[PDB]
Amino acid sequence: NLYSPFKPRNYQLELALPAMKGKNTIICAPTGCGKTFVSLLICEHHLKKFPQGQKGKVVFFANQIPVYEQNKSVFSKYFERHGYRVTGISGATAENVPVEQIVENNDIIILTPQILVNNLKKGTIPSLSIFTLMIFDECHNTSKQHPYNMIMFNYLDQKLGGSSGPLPQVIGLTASVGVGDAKTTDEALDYICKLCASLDASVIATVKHNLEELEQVVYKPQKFFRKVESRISDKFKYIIAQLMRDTESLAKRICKDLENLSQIQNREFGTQKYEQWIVTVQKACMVDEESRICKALFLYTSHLRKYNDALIISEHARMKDALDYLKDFFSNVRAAGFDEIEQDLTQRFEEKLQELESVSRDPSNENPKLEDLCFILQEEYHLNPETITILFVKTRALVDALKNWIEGNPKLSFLKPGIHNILIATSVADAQCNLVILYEYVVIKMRGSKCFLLTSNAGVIEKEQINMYKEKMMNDSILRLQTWDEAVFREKILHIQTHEKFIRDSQEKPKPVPDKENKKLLCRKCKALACYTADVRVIEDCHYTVLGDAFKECFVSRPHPKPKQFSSFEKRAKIFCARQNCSHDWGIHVKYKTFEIPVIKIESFVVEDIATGVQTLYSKWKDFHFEKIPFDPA
RNA sequence: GCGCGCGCGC
RNA sequence: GCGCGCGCGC
Ligand SMILES: [Zn+2]
Repeated sequence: NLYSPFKPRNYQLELALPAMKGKNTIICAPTGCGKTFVSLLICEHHLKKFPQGQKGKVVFFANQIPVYEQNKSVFSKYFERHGYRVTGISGATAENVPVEQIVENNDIIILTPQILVNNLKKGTIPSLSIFTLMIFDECHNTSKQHPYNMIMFNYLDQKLGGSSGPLPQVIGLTASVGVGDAKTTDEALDYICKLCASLDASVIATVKHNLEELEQVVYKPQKFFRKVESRISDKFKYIIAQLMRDTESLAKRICKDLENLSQIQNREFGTQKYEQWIVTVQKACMVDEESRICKALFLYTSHLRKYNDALIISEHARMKDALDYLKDFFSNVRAAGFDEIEQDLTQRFEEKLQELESVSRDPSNENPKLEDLCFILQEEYHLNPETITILFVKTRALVDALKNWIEGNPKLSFLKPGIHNILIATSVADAQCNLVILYEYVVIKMRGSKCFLLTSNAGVIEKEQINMYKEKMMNDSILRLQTWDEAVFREKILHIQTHEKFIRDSQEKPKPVPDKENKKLLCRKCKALACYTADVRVIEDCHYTVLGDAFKECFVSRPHPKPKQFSSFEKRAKIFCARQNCSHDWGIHVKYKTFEIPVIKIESFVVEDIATGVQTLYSKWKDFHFEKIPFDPA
């Protein structure tokens, strides 16, 4: 892909120009236009421009590991013939290697930003002056408390409170600078100017002179929005909902306080949030004596899940599909395993089968949205018949529902659906597709194409039109500030930077006063006493452990199938409340400096005042202001 | 374990 | 800000 002798399009040269002039630039161009190659050009010119005797140093920031890897590879291959030493550092590297010496012995360093934040903090890397060029990938993240913005806080602290050493050139790559919570074009302009100030950029580089050349290869689908209406009378949903109430009551019979077993609140039937609730409930009940209870509970939650699925299918396909799904499920349950609970469940289902059948086959309960879909399909194909279509639905079951519905629609006899001899690809998640339809879907980021958005929800339409308006404000604002003289703009930016810096330095949180009184840490679920706060030690300023052998007998440990390591310790296992019927998630168990020690999260605990009985809940240790004692190998 | 960003609700 | 959820990082 990015590995063949790339020959530049004119727009890439145009984009590369201001950066090669030494200007701090935000390069803004669509996804897949070759901003990476542009960055290669800029890096090449930058390194090559130094007179013999001098040498530059370039750091490229990547936010995700895959990007880190792919650009490490690309950069390593591109500057092969040049002789430049190319390396990279990620959380998989450090802390295994001495970073300062790596940065010193290399010319092109690909980094995840948090590495650099860490090494600026610890002072291992003293100044950003060892770099002559910085490249930020996805530079629009340079805002708020993002690592990019921290690095740039270091940069700007060096620039404003002036400091002897030279600052590197800063380059940013993005496809959209964003507008934040802008409602007016002026607020958009202010936001964009703020982003430019955060990156110390004086130029926004967009394609202007070679726009035609760009648009000729950019996926810009014709956006179509179609608001559809849903059924007024749905008795199917009423019935299934009653079944689900029955099942949840049955579940509460074997698990009181099921209502406080998950943190997900105000669940509703036939939603993805309910699905998530099922997931968390099954999670918070892993399958001695408690395992039986959890197995029963598992059966109940499984059936609830099937019911939820069916409700969704009924919402977006036809009742027949939902009932068919349910019938396959219950047939399968009847087949491979007869249990008391299960047979009871299928039995409670079969007492409702006939009424469900009647509501299903009722032609007044048919789904109006499918008519709209059908008509869109007809209209699009009865024009261009060699049309290949991709259709996005929101569940795996809705795929099969839609497919069955298509293959059984006389008005759609010309279609051959698939999940070359396939006209329609129906799917859930993932350019050469000339027809895209988002049939009630939850995202179009990836030679005459259009995109349809079918939904019964008006808020989705609203959201989309809002997004488009924001796009327009963004582009207009960018043109506007591109008109300005660079010096005026630099003055403005400078004083924005001064303002922001002052705000940062002033709004430092005043150091908190700790209540040095000893308090109780109880299990949040079962309320059993886990420990006391005086046995608690802070590790690496952000992590919390408990001392003593007394605590070792208060938690059981289950081995982590994903033993990942960080720049501090290795997550070996997870820990739980040792009461053999609670088993609440308490945190993890780590290997830290050859020590095998527990690390706990305050969100799994209640803080009780000993003298009283006053309890308090904390989600973050940072908000729990008690006497925080440092850890010590003793 | 902690940190960062986004979405939804109040 | 709080709650919930998703995504990413050390
Ligand atoms: Zn417990």
